[PDB]
Amino acid sequence: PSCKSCGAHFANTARKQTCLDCKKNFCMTCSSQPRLCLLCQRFRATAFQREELMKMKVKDLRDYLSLHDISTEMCREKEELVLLVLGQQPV
Ligand SMILES: [Zn+2]
Ligand SMILES: [Zn+2]
Repeated sequence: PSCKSCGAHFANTARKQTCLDCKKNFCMTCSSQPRLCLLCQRFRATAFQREELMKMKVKDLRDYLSLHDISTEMCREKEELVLLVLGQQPV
């Protein structure tokens, strides 16, 4: 077991933080506040508004989708990444 973000291990595996959104494990320093990792927290803040998502860095959109186990290998334009983020939004 290691942190999905920084790759580090835990001094006590029982203290690893599981993100409620992507469900991966993270450091306390790699998560915040509904315990969420920093990226999932950042995306929730956008309220999943297309315009706000479009302003996000390509790497963040790609990484966020990867954390949610969604492939972006067939995407050629940034808008496709945004559409995938919108598609997996919880309702
Ligand atoms: Zn997460
Ligand atoms: Zn970490």
